[PDB]
Amino acid sequence: KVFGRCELAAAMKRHGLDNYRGYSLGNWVCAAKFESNFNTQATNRNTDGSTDYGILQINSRWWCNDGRTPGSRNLCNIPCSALLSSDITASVNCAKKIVSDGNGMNAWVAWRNRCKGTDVQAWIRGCRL
Ligand SMILES: [Cl-]
Ligand code: NA
Repeated sequence: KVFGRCELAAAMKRHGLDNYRGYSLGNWVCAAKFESNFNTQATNRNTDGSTDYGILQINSRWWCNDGRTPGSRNLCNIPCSALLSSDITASVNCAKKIVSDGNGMNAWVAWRNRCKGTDVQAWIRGCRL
């Protein structure tokens, strides 16, 4: 599913991401934009042979089982394919573990490089939330 900006903001607020660990809704939408272009089906292979999955490009090296990343953890205890669903529940719950693990939203390179220190509130401007 390819979300609208405001549709995704609204889906994310309902799943408890608005200000989760001090990160305003704008941050999560900005990261989804540059990670996946708001496409739940987004996949990308890493140089190490791990794969990034879904709206927030969650990595098979640490977070999900794709059965092809040797010596990887499944710290969200899910198949990576659950992260590609039009239901973002599995992606949101897993992102809550990731942003709690000590590095906050710096775990997402696109956030660090494209969202951090920008006006992120711009990403939810005009949305009915
Ligand atoms: Cl933090
Ligand atoms: Na894994």
